[PDB]
Amino acid sequence: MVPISPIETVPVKLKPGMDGPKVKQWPLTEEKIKALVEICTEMEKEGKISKIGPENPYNTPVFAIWRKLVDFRELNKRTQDFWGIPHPAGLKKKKSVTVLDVGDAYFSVPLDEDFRKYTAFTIPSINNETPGIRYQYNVLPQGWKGSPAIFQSSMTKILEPFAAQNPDIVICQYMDDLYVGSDLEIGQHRTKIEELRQHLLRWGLTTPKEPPFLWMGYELHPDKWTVQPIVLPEKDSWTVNDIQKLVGKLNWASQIYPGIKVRQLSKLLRGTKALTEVIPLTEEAELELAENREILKEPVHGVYYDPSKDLIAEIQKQGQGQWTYQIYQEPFKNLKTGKYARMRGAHTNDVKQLTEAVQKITTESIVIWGKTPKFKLPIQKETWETWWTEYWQATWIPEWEFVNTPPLVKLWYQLEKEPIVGAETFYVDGAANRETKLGKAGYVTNKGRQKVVPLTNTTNQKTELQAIYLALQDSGLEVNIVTDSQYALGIIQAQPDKSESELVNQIIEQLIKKEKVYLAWVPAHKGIGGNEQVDKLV
Amino acid sequence: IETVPVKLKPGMDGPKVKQWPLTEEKIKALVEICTEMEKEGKISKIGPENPYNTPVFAIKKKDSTKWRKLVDFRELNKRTQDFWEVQLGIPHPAGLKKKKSVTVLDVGDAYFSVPLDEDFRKYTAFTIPSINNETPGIRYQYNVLPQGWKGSPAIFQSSMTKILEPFKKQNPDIVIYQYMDDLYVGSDLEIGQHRTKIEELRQHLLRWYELHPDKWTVQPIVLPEKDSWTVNDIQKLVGKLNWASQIYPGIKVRQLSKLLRGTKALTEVIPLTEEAELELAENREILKEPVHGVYYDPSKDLIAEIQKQGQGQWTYQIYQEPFKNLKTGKYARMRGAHTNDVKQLTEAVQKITTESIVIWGKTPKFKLPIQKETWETWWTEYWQATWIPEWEFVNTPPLVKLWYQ
Ligand SMILES: N#C/C=C/c1cc(Cl)cc(Oc2ccc(Cl)cc2OCCn2ccc(=O)[nH]c2=O)c1
Repeated sequence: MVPISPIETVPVKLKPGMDGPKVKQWPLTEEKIKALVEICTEMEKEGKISKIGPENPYNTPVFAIWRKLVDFRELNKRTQDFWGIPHPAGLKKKKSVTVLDVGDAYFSVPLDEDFRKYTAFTIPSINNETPGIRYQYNVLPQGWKGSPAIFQSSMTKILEPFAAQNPDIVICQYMDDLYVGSDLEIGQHRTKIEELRQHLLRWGLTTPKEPPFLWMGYELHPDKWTVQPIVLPEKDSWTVNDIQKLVGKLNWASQIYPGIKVRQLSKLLRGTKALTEVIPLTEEAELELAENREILKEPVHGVYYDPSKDLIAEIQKQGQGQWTYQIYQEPFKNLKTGKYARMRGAHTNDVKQLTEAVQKITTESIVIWGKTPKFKLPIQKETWETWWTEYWQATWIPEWEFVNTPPLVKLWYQLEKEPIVGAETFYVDGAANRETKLGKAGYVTNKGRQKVVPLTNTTNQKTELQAIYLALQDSGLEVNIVTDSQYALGIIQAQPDKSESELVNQIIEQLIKKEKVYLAWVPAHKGIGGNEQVDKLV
Repeated sequence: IETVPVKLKPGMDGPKVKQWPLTEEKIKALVEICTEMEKEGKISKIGPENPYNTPVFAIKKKDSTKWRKLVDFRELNKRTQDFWEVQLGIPHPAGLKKKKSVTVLDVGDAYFSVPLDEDFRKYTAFTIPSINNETPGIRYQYNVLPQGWKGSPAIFQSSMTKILEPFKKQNPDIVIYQYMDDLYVGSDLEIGQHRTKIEELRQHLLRWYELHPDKWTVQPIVLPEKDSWTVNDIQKLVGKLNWASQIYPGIKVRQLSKLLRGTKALTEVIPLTEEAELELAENREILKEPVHGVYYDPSKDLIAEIQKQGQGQWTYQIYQEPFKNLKTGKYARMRGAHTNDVKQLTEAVQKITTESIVIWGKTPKFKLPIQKETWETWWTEYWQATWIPEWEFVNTPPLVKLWYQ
């Protein structure tokens, strides 16, 4: 008998202030009992468990479904704390790839001997007329908190020397499986696979699927990858949870499939946490899911990664805070695709969203390929220059080039840095009464132009915006506007091209039509002339 | 050669912090470095029974193409017991900031001599990540004293005193301060004599960044001096004075605001009345005085605000309570940063943190004029410092921007 190489156990402790679990044993049928005895006998013969006695106060419950089901839930609570799936698009193209699933994974790894006593369980005897049979685990149990971690670390320790000795092959370790790629010849490859599993056999790990592999919701073929078929349920009556499932599946589909839109279906999920409900879809949402079905009509595939070629990311504006992207090496062959939705906010602009999307793609790419891709962006170099140079916040985009594929991200308006000569000066103000919600908004100018509009159901901030809006309406192509509102100045200096407030939107629409606009601020109630709080206080 | 027992603060478990994604080259550098440190016994591989993790990445220091290993110890540092010693909380050498020149040296290599308390080692655990999660990350822990941890200089304080004892009794006029892995040395000497003395000291360390705090002073609030004033000029002036009236007691804008009477075009010149000129003058006199009752509270957090002024110019204010300024400054420095905002900001944050270390002996909490996602993505690329400060993000544009330019 050639001795199998010893696997050093991992020291395990419970949480401080706790002693090993004590829980009773539920009544089981004679069938289940006999089955469990049958299993435990040969398990003891194999050395996976050992018989114990009254000296062990600790007990965990066990059922049978034959398959022995051990419940470690309380031990899981009592066990200490122990220390992302690989994306197919990141996997490098290899001439040969072999999958190996270790047989009896956890049972091939010895448990810490001092921790074994806490793994105890009791098989109830027939008619409860005798003390139930006592057992404990000598190896890593199924359902234990610390089994996957210990098993994985053990596997790594065992695998390490073989990898260094075989640099011409590459080994990936996920959970219970190994995936070995190589560019060698199929003969040499198979040979090194046999060598690998023999090397594993030295430590007593048993190894036996052929392409295409169905793995973690993916289909991995030799030259390409895609996802597994997506099932979108057709229902005339939907629910909340169903929209959760739907949005989940669509998000999953959007990695390979371009053009997936989850927004309209996502808007229905605000104010959720109710499992059941019936919600209608807007024509926007109906046509959204329909267009999604149209995209899912025919299969799309991604390719694998080649380190010798550049990594390229291209972004399109999809409209309504939606952005889509493709990551690829050579034209028309995508590594993968994706999407970005704008953050929740009152005001926004395209440039900011594009920036955010770029950050997202950058982080994801760094995860997957370990590098930042070169970007193709639907924005002119000059636009980006003007933007980042005049923007109050610090901002940056990694190396990128302009691709002309409308709609192009643009700057819709630009405020002047200095007062304009020859332009009419509009001193604006607005105010409201908190109790009656009655207010006024208007302006007076240097040419004598004046206006005051009364308003119902309004607030100070709304009238402050309204005043500026009025100044924009009644003025020429070049205008100087003076305001005391820090709120309005704060909104406009953020440079939104879109807002959820219609008043702000209209202001933007006015700014777009202007040649030159200079927006100046003054303190309120300082006796500054032309700024009339008295006209709007009446 | 003998480990000193160290624990955490009461009711605090060791740090568990997610390791952020790293680029391939940085992962390579970290692998090589950590292998070298493993062969030197400085670190050792650990098993799954260690739940704790602290982030790690790789940088490149000034004038060096060699990758350095940077651990981010902030969480461990705040979870590490507040370190008081037999030194009784050594008071900050306030003479350091008053020095003609201060040189910063990296003494971190010395920390690898002293072994770390065996019980505490598990809290120093970190992970070298793998690309695309293809393999489990490589886990280590520090056997010796790790660089970046706050307990390291404290533990090494006695030894360092024993090492620097001859130098301090030789030329007592040289002030020495120690923060983290960095050793700051003040001198009134000449840059040549300064550099030779620095080589002398570094070789003195061997057998066992040039700063000029004298050129860094405090700056006042100044108002324009014009022969002719437009309506816009006076509006801005009034706004700035109204803002400054929060800082200074006797600022009065009424006679200046009086000039703004009626509705005039912004670019129209308004002659100043005698009363308005007098008011402006009195305001200047008020602005020339220092600020009333401004003191440094060691028990309070330092707060740094930064504004982007454009054209590579940045302004900053270090304070404890609003409108009481402990320090103010403007970083215009241009090195290689011309087209990159985030790089400029990163360098600025580093400089401000350094000056904070020199003046108060501790780092402030930054409020950064940048979106969280952008900064969090790019900041580790431009970071050459061995320490890291705390920061937050201001997404509403400040009006005070042009009041600091
Ligand atoms: N189940 C399961 C497998 C799952 C699985 C999971 C992972 Cl993380 C990797 C894997 O295979 C690979 C293993 C090692 C390398 Cl260097 C590349 C691979 O390329 C993958 C690309 N590829 C994929 C299949 C094929 O035939 N040829 C090929 O080059 C397989």
